Amino acid sequence: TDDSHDWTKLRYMDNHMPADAERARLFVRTSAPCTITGTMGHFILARCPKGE
Amino acid sequence: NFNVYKAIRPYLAHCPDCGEGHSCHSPVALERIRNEATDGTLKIQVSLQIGIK
Repeated sequence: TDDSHDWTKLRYMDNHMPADAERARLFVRTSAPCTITGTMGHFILARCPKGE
Repeated sequence: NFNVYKAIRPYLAHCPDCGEGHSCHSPVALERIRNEATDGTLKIQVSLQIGIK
């Protein structure tokens, strides 16, 4: 939230003010859990298995 | 019995895929997967040594 680059944290909108959260609990899934190779800003890189 | 494991230790070995589509030497190296049992049980050989510290 304080505009500091911390690779272990992420911020999100809660009501009207941004709030921090733990990056280690960010997950992506397609039909099985995927692997998040890289993250930055709004964008995520994931190597997901086949799914719909 | 685990007395046979007193003289031996785990090791590192090559791995075709370390979870990201790249090759890195891993403490878990998949040596040989044998599925000879007819009920689907797998016996897996890995570089670790489980049950002994």
